Amino acid sequence: QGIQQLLQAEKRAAEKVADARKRKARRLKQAKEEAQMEVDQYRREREQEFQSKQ
Amino acid sequence: RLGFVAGVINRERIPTFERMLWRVCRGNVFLR
Amino acid sequence: TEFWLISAPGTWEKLHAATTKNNNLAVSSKFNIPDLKVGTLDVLVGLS
Amino acid sequence: ADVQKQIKHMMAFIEQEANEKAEEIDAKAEEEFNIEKGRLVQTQRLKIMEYY
Amino acid sequence: KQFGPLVRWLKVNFSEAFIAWIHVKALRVFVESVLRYGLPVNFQAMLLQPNKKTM
Repeated sequence: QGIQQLLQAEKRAAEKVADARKRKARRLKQAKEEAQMEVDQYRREREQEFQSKQ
Repeated sequence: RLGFVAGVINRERIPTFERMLWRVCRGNVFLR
Repeated sequence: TEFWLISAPGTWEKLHAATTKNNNLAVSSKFNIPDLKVGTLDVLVGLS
Repeated sequence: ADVQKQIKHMMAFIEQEANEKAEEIDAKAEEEFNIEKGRLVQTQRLKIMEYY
Repeated sequence: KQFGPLVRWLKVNFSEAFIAWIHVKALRVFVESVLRYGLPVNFQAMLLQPNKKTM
């Protein structure tokens, strides 16, 4: 009567440690494609210094 | 995450088994 | 000289003052302790 | 009565482990955030420096 | 010459040693009070004071 209560709270914790996987990895796919803003940024800084030399 | 082990013990030692288990584990255990 | 050291959780922090009502036994001062970080079970028992 | 106390102390423990071990991953989700962004900006900048 | 430096070495160290001896008791009473008793957030803390020949 308590063992069915025992594992289902632990089974809730299995989704809570899965929430750590769906937050860190979601941050990681975000961070890798936020580094493509670095691509669009410095190409502007390129054409700033490649027009005064052109 | 984990937490299973089961086995066999004689019936004549079960009362002193659960009392010694309650003492050295300091609570936090479930025995049925 | 000996000393004694007992904690009694279960207000309940007025019930230790009811143990100060046992004036024949001890004086029963507080010794307040600040909170420490929790966040473990396994190496916590191994710590003891 | 006593065994219901021993359960609920452990139910506090298993959710405390779930709250803590997610938090070290949450600390890993921030510490690996600032060093992978700082690295991939550099490897982008090293490529454009050769193109510079 | 060394007697003065000896007693001032004992007085600063054993005072630090005895303070460390109390601090390991505060750690040891912090543990096992969350095991024998519950942990909603924190155990209800109190301590005591000595007794002779009514112990």
